Amino acid sequence: EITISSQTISEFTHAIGNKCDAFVDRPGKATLAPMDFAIVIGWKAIIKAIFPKSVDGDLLKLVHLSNGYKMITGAAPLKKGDVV
Amino acid sequence: WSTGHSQGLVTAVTIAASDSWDSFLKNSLTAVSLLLFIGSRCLSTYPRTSLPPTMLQDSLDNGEGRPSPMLSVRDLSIKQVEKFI
Amino acid sequence: TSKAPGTNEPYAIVSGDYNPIHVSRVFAAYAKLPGTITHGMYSSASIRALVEEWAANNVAARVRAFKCDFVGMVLPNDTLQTTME
Repeated sequence: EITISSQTISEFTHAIGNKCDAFVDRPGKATLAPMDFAIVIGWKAIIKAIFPKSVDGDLLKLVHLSNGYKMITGAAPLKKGDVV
Repeated sequence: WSTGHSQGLVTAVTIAASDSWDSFLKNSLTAVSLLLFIGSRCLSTYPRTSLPPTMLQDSLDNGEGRPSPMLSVRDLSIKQVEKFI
Repeated sequence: TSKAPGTNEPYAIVSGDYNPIHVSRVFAAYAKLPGTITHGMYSSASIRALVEEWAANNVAARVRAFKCDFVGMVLPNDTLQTTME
C-alpha cells in the first residue's frame, strides 16, 4: 500500500517535466496525479515476475521492450488522498 | 528623492542606504539576496504550469502576446476596466 | 521536440528504477550498450506529456490509454522530435 502524497507527485512531475496544471497543487481543484505514476506504484509488483526460477535468464541483458497503460472504463484518475 | 516600480523599489532603498564604496556593496548584497527570495518563493507558491496550445496560438493570431500571469490594458480608464473584470 | 535529461539519477530515485545500466559507467559498458542510456519510463512519461497537451489540449482527464514500444535507445541530452497522428 502506497499513499499518494502531495510531495511524491511534485517530485515526479519535476523529474519528468510534466508542466500540466492538473498535477500541481492549486486551491479550488483536487490535485491530480500522473497516469505514469502507475509504474511508480506498481514497479515492485511487475519486476518481481522476472525473478522466479522457471524464468531463468541473464538479467543483465534484459531489454525493456514495451509498456502500456489502460484506464478501466468508469475509473477516476489518481488523487492525493488515495490509498493505493 | 527616488522611487522604484514593481521590482526596482529595493534598489531605491539600496540607493539611500549606500554611502561609500564599501557600504554600497554591503547594501547591494542585501538587495540581490533579497530578490532571490522574492524570485524563488513567488515561483514556489504559484508555479507556472503548461498552457493549452489552442490558447497561446489563438493569442498570437489575435495580435496579443504569449500568455503570462500579468496583462497590460492600454487606452481604457480605470473605471471601465473594472467594469470588465 | 523534446530533449533527454542530462543524467538518469533524478528519475531513478523517484520511480525506484535503480537499474545500474542507466546510471553507472561500468554496468552500461559491461552489457555493451552505448552508455548510460535513458530510462524507458522517462520516454514513456515525456512523450505522454507531449500528447496530453498537444493532442488533448492540455486537459489531463482526456488521455485514457497510452502504450509505446521501446524500439531504440537514447543517450542523455539527445534531442527527440516526435510526430503525432
